[PDB]
Amino acid sequence: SSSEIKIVRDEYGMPHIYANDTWHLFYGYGYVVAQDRLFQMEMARRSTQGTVAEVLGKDFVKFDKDIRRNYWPDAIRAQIAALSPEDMSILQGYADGMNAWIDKVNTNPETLLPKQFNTFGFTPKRWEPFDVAMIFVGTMANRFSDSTSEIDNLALLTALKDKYGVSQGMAVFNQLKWLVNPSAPTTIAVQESNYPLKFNQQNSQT
Amino acid sequence: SNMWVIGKSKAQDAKAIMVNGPQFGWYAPAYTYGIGLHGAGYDVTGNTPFAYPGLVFGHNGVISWGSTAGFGDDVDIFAERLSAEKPGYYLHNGKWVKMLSREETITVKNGQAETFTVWRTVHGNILQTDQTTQTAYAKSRAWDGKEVASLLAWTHQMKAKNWQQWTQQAAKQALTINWYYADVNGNIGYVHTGAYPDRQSGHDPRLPVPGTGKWDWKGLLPFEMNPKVYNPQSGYIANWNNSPQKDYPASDLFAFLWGGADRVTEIDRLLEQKPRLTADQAWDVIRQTSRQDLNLRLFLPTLQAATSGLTQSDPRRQLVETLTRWDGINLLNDDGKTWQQPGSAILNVWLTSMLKRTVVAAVPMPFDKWYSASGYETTQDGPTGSLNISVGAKILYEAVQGDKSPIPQAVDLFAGKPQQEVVLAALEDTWETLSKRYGNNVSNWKTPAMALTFRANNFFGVPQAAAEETRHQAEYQNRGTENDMIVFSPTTSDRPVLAWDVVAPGQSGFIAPDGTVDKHYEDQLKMYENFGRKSLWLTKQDVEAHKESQEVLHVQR
Ligand SMILES: O=C(O)Cc1cccs1
Ligand SMILES: [Ca+2]
Repeated sequence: SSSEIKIVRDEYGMPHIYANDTWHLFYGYGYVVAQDRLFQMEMARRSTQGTVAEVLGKDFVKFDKDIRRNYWPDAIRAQIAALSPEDMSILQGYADGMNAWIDKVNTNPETLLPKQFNTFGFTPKRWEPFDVAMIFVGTMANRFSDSTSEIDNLALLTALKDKYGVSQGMAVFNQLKWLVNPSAPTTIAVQESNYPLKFNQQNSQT
Repeated sequence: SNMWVIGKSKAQDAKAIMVNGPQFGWYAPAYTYGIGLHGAGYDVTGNTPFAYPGLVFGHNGVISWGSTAGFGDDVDIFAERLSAEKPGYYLHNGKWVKMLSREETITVKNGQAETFTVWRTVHGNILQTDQTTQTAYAKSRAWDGKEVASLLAWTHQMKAKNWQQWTQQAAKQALTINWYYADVNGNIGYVHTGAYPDRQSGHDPRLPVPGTGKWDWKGLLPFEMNPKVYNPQSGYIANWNNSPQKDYPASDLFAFLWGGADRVTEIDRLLEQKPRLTADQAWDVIRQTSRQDLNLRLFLPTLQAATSGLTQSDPRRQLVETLTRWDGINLLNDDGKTWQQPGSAILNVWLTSMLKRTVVAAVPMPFDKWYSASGYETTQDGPTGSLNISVGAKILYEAVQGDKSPIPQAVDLFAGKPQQEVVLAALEDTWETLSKRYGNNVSNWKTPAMALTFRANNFFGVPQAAAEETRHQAEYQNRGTENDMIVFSPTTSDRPVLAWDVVAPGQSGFIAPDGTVDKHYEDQLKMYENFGRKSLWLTKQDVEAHKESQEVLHVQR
């Protein structure tokens, strides 16, 4: 059967999903996530989109602002609109699976709604592909691949130039925040290869 | 995060072993989610942060994979030229171009709504503007426009069956992330993935560039330039967010450096210590590195040299002899709260004093507070992340290496004094502080251990659980938030692959409305604390053999 999704859980509760096409496979994944981690996923959805203050109030208004200033939603939707049908099926199957369990929860809340929803006073909403994409963007790209302190670097460099004068301020900047250090221990050994690019080290853009 | 991968020439009783300990902080419910997917070309088993569609940690029976954050520099800041008389425009290649803009309203529970605008130029969103200089800063990411494709690359790679298919998906992941490979035949590999900019000559990537047009990136460097190795001559791959390769530049963060002092050398010494390792020996590297002080190795020679001409009754010397008898492994006493040896507390006090005398003194306020931390700073809940060597400690290490360091000492950090005098003065400060609180008998000093907390708030500060769901563990361990090990071609089993993991507190976070907690809500918590692990099943027979329950759905799209 092409319609059937079989979900088997092991002795630690870990789910295994048996399905015949893409959409059904991700639909079962989404569904067990909603069963196991609904409040956590919902709070992560509000955290990655800056919609925390709506359910938790005034202490989260700066947080929500800072999250929305850090991305451009129409760019992510444009990327989802260009996927092929097989790629789109991963994202929509996952959200449809989550939604099937959310509909059952919102229909029988006396036994199915996670306690913390009652504690925090709100209820789960249905997901779309954009929401799934934004969980990865928000917790992976924005947590681990968005780091810069260039503006603060410049303020430091300026302060060192005042203190030690122009050429000397630069050389102390290179002593505290070197560009590369040839003695750093490396995952690839020098016998295998070295990086080929050499960069400017004098703030030559000024 | 750390990862060691052991190939054919170094593995004992197997052809390949991969161990991974991604460090993301410690949370309840669990930061990662375990999931097996069988169908539509997929046959995988593993666990993954926030239940992404692609499994960051796991295997498919033929190959296995894992990640650590790469920390390359893939972000630069463009200083855009504004104009007082015609806002919303910026100068780019000789014309005044209009910015993109969008309005946002923040609804607030029991408050008034707030609306504000977000601004964007060709280089990226505007972080901040300087009205006085009519300058706006735009943060420009190399991966911008590739967020979705990177999620898909991490999904599609789970179907790869060899190196060539796997590196075709690695070429599409655009974030700065180290990726790692192992396979059933004993091959191992590594790729520092991501999109990096092809910058114009003279662009120093640590500071802002003018956004008027001449400094614009040329494009993205090819995948051929990404550091990568396959089947290295050593027989292993180890990383703890250290440099991928000689001469590769790190993130521009002022607190981030790749220098001669680096905590990956602690993993290297253990893998070089033994000609071959078994799976149980590969797993036992977690326990050693979790408890290892990271500054002892670095500064013990400088301490020994300084106090070598001192008499035995000089307390500065006694403090160094205590350190010399120690292997740097911290162990809790039977009270569950103090460490058996005072070495980390001594190194903490000494290093704070040394930085305050050397690096901190050379840098203008208020930038001096960037270099004063010793690396041991925590609160009662314990560290929120991994321990590392502090930036000030890495800079101090180059200065105590003398002309042995490749970094030119533009300022002398010891300000004209012999190194030994500054080392002994800090050791005088350490004895004064410590002996006052504990007394003069070093042997009964019971110093406070760090503890570990599984927080109910997620990494952003936002609640994902009620405050009472916080879990506490007496021993702080400098280890992955989850650990997982995959062993290929075990001589000790008829299965081609064996894999294990641990996902604490457990698979489920569910609590019914009457307060009844799921059965799998905290059944991995004691396993985490004792360095235990659980089997990860792949094949249908194993899955059926361990089934607890079954649910079948019939659905039409
Ligand atoms: O190493 C890190 O900081 C966190 C990450 C582990 C794996 C991908 S990002
Ligand atoms: Ca940069």
